[PDB]
Amino acid sequence: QVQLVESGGGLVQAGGSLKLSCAASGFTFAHYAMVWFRQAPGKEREFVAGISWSGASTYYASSVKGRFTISRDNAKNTVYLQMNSLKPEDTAVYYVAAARFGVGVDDDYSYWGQGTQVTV
Amino acid sequence: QVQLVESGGGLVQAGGSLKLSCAASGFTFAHYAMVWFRQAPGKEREFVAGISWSGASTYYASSVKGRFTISRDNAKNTVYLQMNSLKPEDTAVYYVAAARFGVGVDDDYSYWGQGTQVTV
Amino acid sequence: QVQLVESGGGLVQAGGSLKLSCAASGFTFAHYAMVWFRQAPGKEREFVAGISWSGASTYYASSVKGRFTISRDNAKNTVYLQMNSLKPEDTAVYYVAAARFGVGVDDDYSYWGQGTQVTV
Amino acid sequence: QVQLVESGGGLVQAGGSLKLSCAASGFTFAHYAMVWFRQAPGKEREFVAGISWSGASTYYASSVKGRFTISRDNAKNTVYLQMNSLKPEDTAVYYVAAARFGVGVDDDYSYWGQGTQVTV
Amino acid sequence: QVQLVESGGGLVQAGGSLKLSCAASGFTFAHYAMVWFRQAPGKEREFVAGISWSGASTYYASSVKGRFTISRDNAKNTVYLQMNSLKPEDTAVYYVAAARFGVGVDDDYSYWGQGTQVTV
Amino acid sequence: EFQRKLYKELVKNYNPLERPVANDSQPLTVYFSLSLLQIMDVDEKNQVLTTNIWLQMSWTDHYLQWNVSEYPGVKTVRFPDGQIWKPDILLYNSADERFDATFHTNVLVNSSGHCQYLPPGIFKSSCYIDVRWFPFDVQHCKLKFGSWSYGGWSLDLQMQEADISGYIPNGEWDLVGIPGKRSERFYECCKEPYPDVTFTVTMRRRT
Amino acid sequence: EFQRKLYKELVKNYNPLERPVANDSQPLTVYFSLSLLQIMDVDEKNQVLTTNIWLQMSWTDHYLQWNVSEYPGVKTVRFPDGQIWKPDILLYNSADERFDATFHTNVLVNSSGHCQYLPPGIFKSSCYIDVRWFPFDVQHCKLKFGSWSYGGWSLDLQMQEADISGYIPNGEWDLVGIPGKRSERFYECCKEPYPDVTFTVTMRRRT
Amino acid sequence: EFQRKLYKELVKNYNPLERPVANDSQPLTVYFSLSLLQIMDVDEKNQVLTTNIWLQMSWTDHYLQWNVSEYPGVKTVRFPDGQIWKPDILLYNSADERFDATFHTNVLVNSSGHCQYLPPGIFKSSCYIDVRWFPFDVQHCKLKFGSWSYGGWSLDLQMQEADISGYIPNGEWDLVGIPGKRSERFYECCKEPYPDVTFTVTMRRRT
Amino acid sequence: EFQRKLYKELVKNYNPLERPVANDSQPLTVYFSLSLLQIMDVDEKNQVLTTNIWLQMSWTDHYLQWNVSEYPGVKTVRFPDGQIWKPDILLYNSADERFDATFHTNVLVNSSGHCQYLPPGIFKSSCYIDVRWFPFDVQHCKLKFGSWSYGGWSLDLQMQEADISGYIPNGEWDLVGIPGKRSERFYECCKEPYPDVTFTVTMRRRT
Amino acid sequence: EFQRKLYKELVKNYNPLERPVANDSQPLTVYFSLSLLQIMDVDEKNQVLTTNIWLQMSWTDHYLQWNVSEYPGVKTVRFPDGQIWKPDILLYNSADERFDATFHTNVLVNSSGHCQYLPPGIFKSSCYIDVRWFPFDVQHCKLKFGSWSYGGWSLDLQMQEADISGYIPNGEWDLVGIPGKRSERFYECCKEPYPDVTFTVTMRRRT
Ligand SMILES: *[C@@H]1O[C@H](CO)[C@@H](O[C@@H]2O[C@H](CO)[C@@H](O)[C@H](O)[C@H]2NC(C)=O)[C@H](O)[C@H]1NC(C)=O
Ligand SMILES: *[C@@H]1O[C@H](CO)[C@@H](O[C@@H]2O[C@H](CO)[C@@H](O)[C@H](O)[C@H]2NC(C)=O)[C@H](O)[C@H]1NC(C)=O
Ligand SMILES: *[C@@H]1O[C@H](CO)[C@@H](O[C@@H]2O[C@H](CO)[C@@H](O)[C@H](O)[C@H]2NC(C)=O)[C@H](O)[C@H]1NC(C)=O
Ligand SMILES: *[C@@H]1O[C@H](CO)[C@@H](O[C@@H]2O[C@H](CO)[C@@H](O)[C@H](O)[C@H]2NC(C)=O)[C@H](O)[C@H]1NC(C)=O
Ligand SMILES: *[C@@H]1O[C@H](CO)[C@@H](O[C@@H]2O[C@H](CO)[C@@H](O)[C@H](O)[C@H]2NC(C)=O)[C@H](O)[C@H]1NC(C)=O
Ligand SMILES: *[C@@H]1O[C@H](CO)[C@@H](O)[C@H](O)[C@H]1NC(C)=O
Ligand SMILES: *[C@@H]1O[C@H](CO)[C@@H](O)[C@H](O)[C@H]1NC(C)=O
Ligand SMILES: *[C@@H]1O[C@H](CO)[C@@H](O)[C@H](O)[C@H]1NC(C)=O
Ligand SMILES: *[C@@H]1O[C@H](CO)[C@@H](O)[C@H](O)[C@H]1NC(C)=O
Ligand SMILES: *[C@@H]1O[C@H](CO)[C@@H](O)[C@H](O)[C@H]1NC(C)=O
Ligand SMILES: *[C@@H]1O[C@H](CO)[C@@H](O)[C@H](O)[C@H]1NC(C)=O
Ligand SMILES: *[C@@H]1O[C@H](CO)[C@@H](O)[C@H](O)[C@H]1NC(C)=O
Ligand SMILES: *[C@@H]1O[C@H](CO)[C@@H](O)[C@H](O)[C@H]1NC(C)=O
Ligand SMILES: *[C@@H]1O[C@H](CO)[C@@H](O)[C@H](O)[C@H]1NC(C)=O
Ligand SMILES: *[C@@H]1O[C@H](CO)[C@@H](O)[C@H](O)[C@H]1NC(C)=O
Repeated sequence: QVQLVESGGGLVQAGGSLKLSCAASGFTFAHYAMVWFRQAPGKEREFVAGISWSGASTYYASSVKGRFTISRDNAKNTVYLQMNSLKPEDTAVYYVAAARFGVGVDDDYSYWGQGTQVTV
Repeated sequence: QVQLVESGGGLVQAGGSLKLSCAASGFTFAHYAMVWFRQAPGKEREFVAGISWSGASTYYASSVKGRFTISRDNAKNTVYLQMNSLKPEDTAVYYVAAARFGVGVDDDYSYWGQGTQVTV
Repeated sequence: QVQLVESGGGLVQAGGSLKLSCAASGFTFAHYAMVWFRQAPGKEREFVAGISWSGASTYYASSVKGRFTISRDNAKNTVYLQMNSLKPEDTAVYYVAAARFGVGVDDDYSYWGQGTQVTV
Repeated sequence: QVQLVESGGGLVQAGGSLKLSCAASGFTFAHYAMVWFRQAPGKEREFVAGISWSGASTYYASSVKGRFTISRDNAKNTVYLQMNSLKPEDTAVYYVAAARFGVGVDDDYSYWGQGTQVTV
Repeated sequence: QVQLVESGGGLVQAGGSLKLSCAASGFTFAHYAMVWFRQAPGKEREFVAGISWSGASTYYASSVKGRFTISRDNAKNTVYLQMNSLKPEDTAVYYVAAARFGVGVDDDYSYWGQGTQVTV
Repeated sequence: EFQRKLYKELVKNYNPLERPVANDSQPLTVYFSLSLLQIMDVDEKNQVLTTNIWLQMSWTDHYLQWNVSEYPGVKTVRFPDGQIWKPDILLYNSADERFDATFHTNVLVNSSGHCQYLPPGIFKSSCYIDVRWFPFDVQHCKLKFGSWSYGGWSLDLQMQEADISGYIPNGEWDLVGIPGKRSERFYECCKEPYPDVTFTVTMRRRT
Repeated sequence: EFQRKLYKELVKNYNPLERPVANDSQPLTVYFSLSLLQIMDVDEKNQVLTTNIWLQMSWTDHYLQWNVSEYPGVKTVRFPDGQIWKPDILLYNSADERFDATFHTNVLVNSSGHCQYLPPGIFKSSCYIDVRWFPFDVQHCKLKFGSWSYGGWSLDLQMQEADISGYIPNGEWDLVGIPGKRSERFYECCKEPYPDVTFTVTMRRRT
Repeated sequence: EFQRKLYKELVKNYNPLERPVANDSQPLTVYFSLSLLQIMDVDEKNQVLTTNIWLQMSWTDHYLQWNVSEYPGVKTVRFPDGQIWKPDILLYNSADERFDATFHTNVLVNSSGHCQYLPPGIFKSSCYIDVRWFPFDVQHCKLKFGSWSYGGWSLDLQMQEADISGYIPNGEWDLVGIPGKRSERFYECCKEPYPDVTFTVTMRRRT
Repeated sequence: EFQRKLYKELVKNYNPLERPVANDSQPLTVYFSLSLLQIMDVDEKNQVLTTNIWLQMSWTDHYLQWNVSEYPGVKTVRFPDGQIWKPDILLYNSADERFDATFHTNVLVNSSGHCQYLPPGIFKSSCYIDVRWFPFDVQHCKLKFGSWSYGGWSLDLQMQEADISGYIPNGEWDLVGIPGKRSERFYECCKEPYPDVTFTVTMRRRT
Repeated sequence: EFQRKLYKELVKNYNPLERPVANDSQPLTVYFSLSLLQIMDVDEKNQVLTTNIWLQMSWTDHYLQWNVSEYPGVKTVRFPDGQIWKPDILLYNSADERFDATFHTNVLVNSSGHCQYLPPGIFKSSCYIDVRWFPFDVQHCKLKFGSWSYGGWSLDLQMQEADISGYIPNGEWDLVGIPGKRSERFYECCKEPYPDVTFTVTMRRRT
């Protein structure tokens, strides 16, 4: 019963803060690198953040580095995206992908979440 | 004469229930894993539900688990999708794909159905 | 000078009949499986009908079986699509593809026609 | 400095004539098969004409054969598309592709031109 | 912390000049060929300029050669695009891609930048 | 045509690495039997027996079933080595430098998915040579076959009597016989059986 | 060019695993004939015959036809091993350690789809050696060829007379001849014929 | 099914070229032990020892772990050569023309990722033959095994006692024993250890 | 860089199965010449000649041309076996068990597309041994080379004189010479020539 | 992890066919040196020398550089044969039937891109045997190594002294020595040098 449930989305003003949280179930969370993708309404998916399976490597998109912070908690099987100073182009459905022992940037993902809409 | 005929679609209100049924012909139904895909009007196809060829494994999308229930009847060569508490984003053409001895999630499908439109 | 010329399209009312005919030239017609694809205006191409290179196997889409009938005449190098009881969703440009010794359903096509618009 | 410069486009009435010419530079023109593709505004690219690297084989699309004539001049490194009796659907940006020793129909192209807009 | 930061975009009139500059970090700049891609709003990405990893080979699109000039500075880890006599179709988000020891035209890129919008 | 359709469809979702069983918790039954063609050499200094043997392994691929009515004229199918799963039945006491003298032929599958595999080979097997009744010695050379990596409950190896209908008599050794025996061996860690089939060729020195 | 077009088109929809027949319910006719080049060795202790043989298999690929007018200058085509279907004709009574001494050369196909296959080889075959007329013995060594997995009604194996025009005489054995015979063998389960071609080389000991 | 799912998932992001360690700064422990089956030849002119040996290498693939509950009935998995990482343990003093007499069998991995590799082989090793106590000579033939390209701190090679339970006695040499010893050798450039395992077979000439 | 660009571009549209000719109706000229290095063995019982030979085949690939100015520093290119078209020149009267003793080296192509191929080999060829002037016999061993599947009008095989500059004298046979001759042989069905090059090594027995 | 990232990134744009040089107009320096392990056979009838040799080729791949800080714990990388460019250094005067006795091991590359290649082999080389001082003869057997297709200005072959630290003494021949010499040979068409390294093993017959 592999499931990736995202939460914490909604409406924010510019220069705000939001803590997106995704809970994983049905698979070994510590064995998978967990990354955040975004889908803007009429564009294509793009990488936002990614953390390695060991949690020792975090990779952020150039458009978001310094503002977004990806983290993981293996005890609660959770992936956190702490976003600070959001901006109008940070408006999309954010959803989480999981890759088996992935590095965190270029990986073949196995499980995909539903996603939460955030609007700026 | 491989054919996958879907039926049971139509108009429903939110928090309703619908039993979609797909009948298969022209191929050994018990040898194929049967999955449900949906096509929203201006988006891409996405997995909704899937049952293994043996019927011992059911996989649901994170957006729909708990509400939708996939089942199969090999005697009547039928795949059932029992949907409870539908929601406005559950509005699409639902069509059934068949994969030879597939697991039920990631498979190379061989036969595709026409599809029934459901609107919430 | 491989050419696939389709003809017989136009405007029809619902529950009508149309005989689309495609003439082939420049290649051995008896060595190729000949299939009909359709392109609705703002959607993707999809299979409608297909006949094997030997003409002993006809495959129809589930949305059209019983109403459409594909046939071939090797003497005149012609592929016929006899459509009965057309329906509003049978409105598209219909064009013919040729696959070398193809089965008639899943094949790598070599030659493509121009297409005739039919509207219901 | 591989460059493919197209010229000769513009506005024409139906049943007219236009001579599109593409000049090539930066590569051995006699070693490449030179083909014409078109891009209509809201559709996909499609093959219009093609000449082999030796110039002994010309392939035209079924929609355009008899009306368009592809030719090549290796002395001036030029590809000519002589269009007669243009039609409203012959409205697109026409651009030239080059394939190394290509046959002229199905080839892996290496160099692409900019393109000239023609409107009917 | 691989990052490609583009800067120098904005609003320009026709027949103007703009010097786009992209700074690279987190990877060996001298080991990567650095190219400029553009994304017009409702079209696909396309190559504009490219410089080899050694800086001894510059490749420009046929639509832009003579007007745009790509250069690189390995001491400052910077890629420069000097654009002269811009034109209305030179309106897009310009972003930089990096390919490991790439030639500069056809390469598998590893790192992508964010991009700067220029309008003519 | 129908053969083309069947060949395209049979490999839709097929992993050669996976045991072709409907249920993963029960073993696949593999029937094993050899055919002796001739005893080529009995090396006494290096305790090695060289024989011509045609192996025969029969199993059931649950994934290679099809309808004869839906595929007229195609009641059988051939798959080369490496495209479908095959049992890893090897000669344990083999003294060949390559350790695998089998020539990998095509596996034949019929409509019910029954797979037949007939590898010919010139097998060099380790056989203790007892020379103390030298002019009238009878020697029992064991040919021990088994799955290299599968045990019981996964690959149930069953035995069929070897046939000597194609045997070519040797000018030095007389084939008294070749009876087969199926044995099960157990680890200390688990109660998992490990089956094997030993064909004990009995030869008499010709005087 | 036209050869490039033909090579690209011929493999559009081609499965090497499928028998190249228009109708799957009738056999493909394969004509088989060997060419003896020289008898290299007649081993008497190990009953093995070593010979140089060029096989010749001719069949018809229904999928490799093209128009010479549409492809000027290209009236023939070559396909390496593994890219097109080839008959699995093997020497049944072969005593070679690899069991297949054939060197897989390219298959030659002409405009009508006729495929020619000429594998050279140094064949080691099992031959019972009778030594009781030792100074004047005539020996009949059988070379038995057949399809390993195809039977009748699928692969109709036909025989052509072997040619000894390139034969190199041996210093110990005189080639009395090499007549071929086509035989059909039947299972009990089915009425399906199984054809084979046996070339019986007749040799006389040279005194 | 579950085996199909596991086989598809285990190779999602897998590079056979990469050492299967969670942390790249610590070595992977590989346990090595050989099984002597028989001493086939002791060549005295060419100082070469020919023996039948089954190697046994056990390590831990961090990338081949799975949940038995999530994959019922699938507690083990097999991977052929070239699809997963294997230690490059070779016989350094090997006199074989191919230098690698091992037959590459499948690697067996269980739910915790523990990989077992059992290559059989007929090993030809360089052994100095001392013939000065000719009728009563005892010879120490060294079989030196080690990683060809990995050193210490990357591939920690550990030794397990060799077993002679399947040994077949030789008619000319008596196996006094086969003790193993793990040694570490150092470069001048770095303090990086290089481990190796030498099994010194002790044989006595039989009189 | 320029070499990377050239290697990527040269294989854009390239089929190794296609003869590299601009016009398909005219033959490709292949120049053939061998280099004798040493005569290793002259087998008299089995009429076989064993020699060390370096073949040299030169042709022109019309598809492997490039501009040195456009690719500075890259005036030559190497292609391994199987990536570009090579002539199927084989030794017809070869008695080797593999029938092809050539070691497939890389083909060297320069800016004009000229391809050079230098396969070394230890060739075992069928040679009738005449022993009736035994102490003073001169033997003519023919090495017959030709295209296996191409004939005239497709592969024009031309001859170049063999060089013995690297010849190593033999202790039993004196190399009188090795002249080459190009011959054309014709079928009855067509007027299509079939060229071949025969190098007739002339040896004298050393007394 | 970092090793996975490095292995994925190193093959982003990599062609094994291309010489790994930053500038295509200057040669890549390849350092060559052999290690003699033992002289196995000195064949006098067939003028062939059989020896155990470990080659050592060191070069610099400009494309296999990485940052140790960016890839912590990964200071080295292994690439199998066929995935990265390797020098085509072969033994010119080799009498082996395969002509290449090297066992293709993995190439080891460190952070600066320095590639080390250590192929073991049992080399059969052509050596003129002079037997006229038979009881006290000293023989100079030349082992000539060079690039098969690269010349000077592309592959600069440099020599390093051979080491005999692992030499195993022979019972018939005493190793007087093995000095190496680098020579350059020139064509008439061009001034392009062609380097080669000849190691002349000097042996004395043991009395
Ligand atoms: C396909 O092959 C199988 C196996 O030969 C046939 O099924 C039976 O299999 C058992 C053993 O598994 C044999 O003992 C029987 O003799 C087989 N029945 C026969 C030969 O009639 C099966 O009949 C074959 N044909 C089809 C269409 O499945
Ligand atoms: C192509 O090859 C075939 C076979 O060699 C030729 O067709 C005939 O085939 C039969 C046997 O199948 C032979 O007995 C005839 O002699 C062949 N006719 C000939 C050689 O004229 C065919 O002619 C060849 N050429 C073409 C263009 O198909
Ligand atoms: C999988 O295999 C491993 C290794 O055999 C088992 O784990 C233990 O491993 C150590 C050495 O690494 C052995 O000494 C122990 O005896 C092993 N424990 C046992 C055999 O109980 C592991 O138990 C096996 N099974 C699973 C589910 O991981
Ligand atoms: C490339 O190689 C060819 C062939 O060696 C050179 O062209 C001439 O080829 C003929 C035979 O085809 C030889 O007889 C000539 O000697 C060659 N001319 C020379 C060696 O100058 C060609 O010159 C080489 N170089 C280039 C740049 O094409
Ligand atoms: C990587 O390997 C190279 C080569 O061994 C080291 O660089 C020097 O290389 C020259 C020859 O190219 C040697 O003579 C030196 O001894 C090498 N320096 C050493 C060993 O310190 C290099 O140091 C190695 N390590 C790194 C990180 O590049
Ligand atoms: C498989 O076998 C197990 C045990 O024999 C049984 O419990 C299960 O129901 C079977 N079927 C499955 C897992 O689909
Ligand atoms: C498929 O097989 C079933 C039973 O095996 C049979 O009833 C059915 O008719 C077959 N399909 C066709 C198209 O005949
Ligand atoms: C194939 O042969 C069968 C039997 O001879 C025949 O009934 C059929 O019409 C043929 N053609 C096909 C199956 O297309
Ligand atoms: C193709 O072949 C047919 C008959 O075999 C012939 O009539 C036709 O002219 C050929 N095609 C061309 C383009 O000539
Ligand atoms: C890996 O090991 C190093 C040194 O032992 C240690 O510093 C580091 O924290 C470990 N974990 C990593 C790199 O994730
Ligand atoms: C996966 O394993 C954990 C512990 O190893 C266990 O608690 C969990 O129940 C397993 N998953 C399932 C679906 O049972
Ligand atoms: C090829 O050769 C033929 C005959 O020699 C000639 O007629 C033709 O013009 C040449 N060129 C082509 C086919 O492009
Ligand atoms: C390409 O070659 C031609 C003649 O071979 C030469 O004139 C031209 O300058 C070359 N290209 C370049 C870029 O120099
Ligand atoms: C490469 O070498 C040539 C000659 O040594 C030199 O002219 C050139 O500047 C170098 N660098 C390049 C081509 O990038
Ligand atoms: C990469 O290497 C350079 C010098 O080799 C060094 O200054 C830099 O710190 C390294 N990168 C990182 C992330 O440390």
